[PDB]
Amino acid sequence: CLYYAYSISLMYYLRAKNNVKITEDIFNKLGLKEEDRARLRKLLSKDPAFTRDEIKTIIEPILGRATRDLAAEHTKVEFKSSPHDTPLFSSLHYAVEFGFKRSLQINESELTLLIDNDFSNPDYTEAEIYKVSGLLDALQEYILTRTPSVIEEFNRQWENKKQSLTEKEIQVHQATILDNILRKETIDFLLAENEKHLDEYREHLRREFVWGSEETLMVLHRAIQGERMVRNEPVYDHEIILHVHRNGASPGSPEMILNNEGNVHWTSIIP
Amino acid sequence: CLYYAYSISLMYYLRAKNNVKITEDIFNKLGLKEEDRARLRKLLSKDPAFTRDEIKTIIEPILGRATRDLAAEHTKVEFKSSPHDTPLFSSLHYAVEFGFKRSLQINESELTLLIDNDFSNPDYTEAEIYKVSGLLDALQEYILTRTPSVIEEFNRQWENKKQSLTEKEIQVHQATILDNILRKETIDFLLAENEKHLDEYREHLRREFVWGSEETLMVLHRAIQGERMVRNEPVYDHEIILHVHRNGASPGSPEMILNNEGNVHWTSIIP
Ligand SMILES: [Pt+2]
Ligand SMILES: [Pt+2]
Ligand SMILES: [Pt+2]
Ligand SMILES: [Pt+2]
Ligand SMILES: [Pt+2]
Ligand SMILES: [Pt+2]
Ligand SMILES: [Pt+2]
Ligand SMILES: [Pt+2]
Ligand SMILES: [Pt+2]
Ligand SMILES: [Pt+2]
Repeated sequence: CLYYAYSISLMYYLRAKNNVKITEDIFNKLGLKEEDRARLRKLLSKDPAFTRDEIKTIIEPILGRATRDLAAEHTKVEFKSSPHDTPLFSSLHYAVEFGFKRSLQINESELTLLIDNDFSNPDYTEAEIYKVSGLLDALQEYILTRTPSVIEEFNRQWENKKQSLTEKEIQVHQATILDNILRKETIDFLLAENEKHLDEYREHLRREFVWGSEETLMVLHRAIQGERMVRNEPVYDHEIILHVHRNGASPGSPEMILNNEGNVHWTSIIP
Repeated sequence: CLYYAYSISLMYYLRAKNNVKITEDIFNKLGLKEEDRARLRKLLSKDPAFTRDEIKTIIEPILGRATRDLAAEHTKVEFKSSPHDTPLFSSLHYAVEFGFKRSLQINESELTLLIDNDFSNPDYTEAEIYKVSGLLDALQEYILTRTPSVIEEFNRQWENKKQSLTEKEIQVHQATILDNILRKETIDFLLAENEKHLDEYREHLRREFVWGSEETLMVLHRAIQGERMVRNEPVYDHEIILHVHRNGASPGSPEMILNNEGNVHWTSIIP
């Protein structure tokens, strides 16, 4: 139950700092309407311990939605900033590399023998991008109608590369060249049509059935702290030490604490 | 290079999970003094790899020695729990079965013709127990002077089980009776004098010239996870998915990775 627990824990940190500047700045990052910013600041006074009623009627409806949207949207911007580092890349790429292996051999090409991929690796099996509605079907379509050009592009690139000839150090190079090509297929698929599939993923993560992962938590908390990299250098807006606990275990002193119960139950814990 | 690589892999796993108690439990299994537990604790911070200086002045001296010791003592513990299952049994028994063929021939007994053993079988020729200092010498002595009693014991058991006359099924039954006797010889020789030769193997495994086998790897990892069978039921203390890569190849998601380069060089791999 991540965004709820994040929200609750974020309210304890605000009421604890008693600063309208940090409070207002973070309200801004969540883009909250001033009507809602009033309901929350009422809670920031009267310190003791938030009621079940303050949570169900004030914190959950306002900061639940807003933190999920901030996590969603900030997933997108991290991807655009440096896409090969993101989980979404390597998850989607693992699928693109598996579809192309199947479509390459269907197209009677020797390039299939360069992909070792069974689409069963547990690191990728449950990636949320695979549950985006219609996405994988559009991925199959994309892999089919793009495979002739891919083979073309591999042939082109291979012939430029020729120069010993180990007959196993020369399938190194087929593999690497093909991997770079497919890594570009992965990003292009997401960036097509002013980021149609990328926005499709954003909307999926704004859906309420989608469990926030520990992955999305870290995006959220970087968005909340406003962590950036800007020309002049990495700049922050707040430093908020966060600690995750796992099945009660514990790991500077932390200002926000969540307990992660085997990735099923999120609870926040007041420091 | 196994204990070093196991140790490195164990610190990546530790640092990654960030639980004081999982950490402290495993330090307990490794029986480390609080002095050394602290030098490691420093290393499990500022995770956002480890330097060669951290490895060779901190991780290797502390965990290298402790994991070897743990692997060794736990070799002994498994043997005592169920000795015929351990490879130490199967290797020592193959030697004992070969020495007894030689000694029974020397004592001009027809029993030597029931033993099928050239001592050449490669599965057993490289057995670490054979390299234990003095051990095979003590074994010959033991076999030479125990042989009259063994002939004695085979004759006794043979008389008792006589009940017919299949011949094709007479060498069978002599063979089996003798094999059981020799298997008891094998264990006795190790448990004699309060487990003197068994402890001599333990100390051999502790001497740092002894290359960690792949077999010893799995003992250590069962000890680290505190695997046991207890009467309430086989119960664990941790589950730590380990994976071995073999000459770079790959096999749920793994928390420790070692690469085993054809049993000459061990390296760990951050997941
Ligand atoms: Pt939630
Ligand atoms: Pt994390
Ligand atoms: Pt992170
Ligand atoms: Pt973090
Ligand atoms: Pt940067
Ligand atoms: Pt080693
Ligand atoms: Pt192994
Ligand atoms: Pt094993
Ligand atoms: Pt058992
Ligand atoms: Pt294993």
